[PDB]
Amino acid sequence: SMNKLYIGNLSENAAPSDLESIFKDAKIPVSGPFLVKTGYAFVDCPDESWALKAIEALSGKIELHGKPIEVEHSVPKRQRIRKLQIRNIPPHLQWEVLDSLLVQYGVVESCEQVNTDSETAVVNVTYSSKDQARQALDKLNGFQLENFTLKVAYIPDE
Amino acid sequence: SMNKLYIGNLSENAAPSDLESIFKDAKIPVSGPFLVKTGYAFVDCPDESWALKAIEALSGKIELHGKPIEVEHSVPKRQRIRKLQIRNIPPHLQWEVLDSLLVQYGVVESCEQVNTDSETAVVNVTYSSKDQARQALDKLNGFQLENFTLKVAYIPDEMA
Repeated sequence: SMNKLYIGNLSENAAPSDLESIFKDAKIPVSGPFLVKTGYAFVDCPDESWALKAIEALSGKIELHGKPIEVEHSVPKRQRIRKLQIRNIPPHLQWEVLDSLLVQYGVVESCEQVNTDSETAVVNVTYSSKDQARQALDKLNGFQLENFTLKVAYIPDE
Repeated sequence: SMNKLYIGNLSENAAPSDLESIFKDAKIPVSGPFLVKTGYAFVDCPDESWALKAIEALSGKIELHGKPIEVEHSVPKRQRIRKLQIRNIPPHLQWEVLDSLLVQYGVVESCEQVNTDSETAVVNVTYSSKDQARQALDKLNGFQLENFTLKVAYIPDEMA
């Protein structure tokens, strides 16, 4: 389920062909069509490694019609519960440091490093409850750590 | 013709009587005998609409000897060219939404709605060329739209 992308911050005249070229430029394969709504869209990638590569390569970095696009894991609202992904973690950050930040918002039920060839690290975090993950997302998303800006977003909970 | 069925994922024990009772229970007539090969079978329905009903009622929904059977239009490989059937379209989908998906893969020479007793829609699509249909099938089969999983398979392109 970690294969599906949400594309946000699209202008009203964004077309599938715009998104096709953006993914082609970044050399990201998609396994289905771009479904475009009004201001946002969905596309699937062949696996979670490609979809993470899309997120890392595109979200906040590529502009379409003057607007930086958002590319995020697609998560239905009912599946935004305890699980988060953290991106842009400084390359050699001691896990002791990350833990000291995570536990300020709850008990970390689960934490797993996600393999990636980018300079920076990625980890999935399951907090013990919905309220903990929500506070952690509010406090860690955008948090500046050693001139890196943490990117924190929901991933599908069950 | 589009009343010929391919039945796949059969056990090696499957007999015609197994398939007779399956179609009988699902209230689907056949116009000839079941021809059981090795892990798959062929059979004809009286017309296209019974063949479609077989696909929607039976495919992936009925198990025989522990495996779910698969039911699809029988299309020889040489007849898999420009034409696709799309099933399980969400009932109220704006046709412009479906079209915006279809055109990502080529030029749609024609699109026809198929009658169905299902609440979901079914269309037969003809792309300009074989590579466009093959791309559309690979990218649209299993594609999830408004909580429905599109089902896309070939239909005979006998003329091309």
